[PDB]
Amino acid sequence: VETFAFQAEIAQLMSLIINTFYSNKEIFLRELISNSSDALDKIRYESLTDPSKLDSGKELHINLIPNKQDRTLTIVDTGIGMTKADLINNLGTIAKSGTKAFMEALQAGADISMIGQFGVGFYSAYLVAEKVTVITKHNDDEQYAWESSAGGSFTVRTDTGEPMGRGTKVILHLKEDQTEYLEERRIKEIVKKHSQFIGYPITLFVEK
Ligand SMILES: O=C(c1cc(-c2nnc3ccc(Br)cn23)c(O)cc1O)N1CCc2ccccc2C1
Repeated sequence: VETFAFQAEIAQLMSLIINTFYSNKEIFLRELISNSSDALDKIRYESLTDPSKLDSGKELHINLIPNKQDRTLTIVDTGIGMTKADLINNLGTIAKSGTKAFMEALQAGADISMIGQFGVGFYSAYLVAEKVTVITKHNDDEQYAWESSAGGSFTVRTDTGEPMGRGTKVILHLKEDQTEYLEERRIKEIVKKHSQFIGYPITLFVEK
């Protein structure tokens, strides 16, 4: 297990998200679905010139999996997945300018729901989650687990859990007062409201 510090500005954004009183928390789900859709776009495009890139799984989709017992909400996609370099460096590097600009906008009166317009919507997960675990597998690399409970650091390790094939699974370990996002009706409401124009099937797994 390796431990890394977030980029300074990303650590600052995460602290703001965690400590600002903000009731409209449901935006996190829209942002995570949008990121999954982008990842799916990437593998779909690559497969147009090289169909063998889908040998790790032909189905392109997003699954939403609430678990009341574990108090987790998992967002699974079969997109392109992330390499180790993506996890440690690249996603942080792409997000730097958007992060800086978003924090400036927040100081100039913008609201947290605009986070997606700056390309850093992933961090809105911390509106509802005390910890986030991300399992990922890219065709060109091993399966990895990324994890952060904020506080300025994240970890990356090789994952020896169940093989994913290809894609990314975001596991939100929800705060005690945020269990509404494990309810079927609530999840459906949010998806219908925010994510009606996504070009891949979104399936809610109903709890037994
Ligand atoms: O595989 C993915 C992907 C990434 C994120 C995601 N978005 N922001 C972050 C921040 C940290 C972590 Br861990 C995951 N993040 C996500 O929510 C879902 C995903 O399917 N991607 C997402 C973006 C991307 C960009 C370039 C190349 C590959 C990929 C692959």
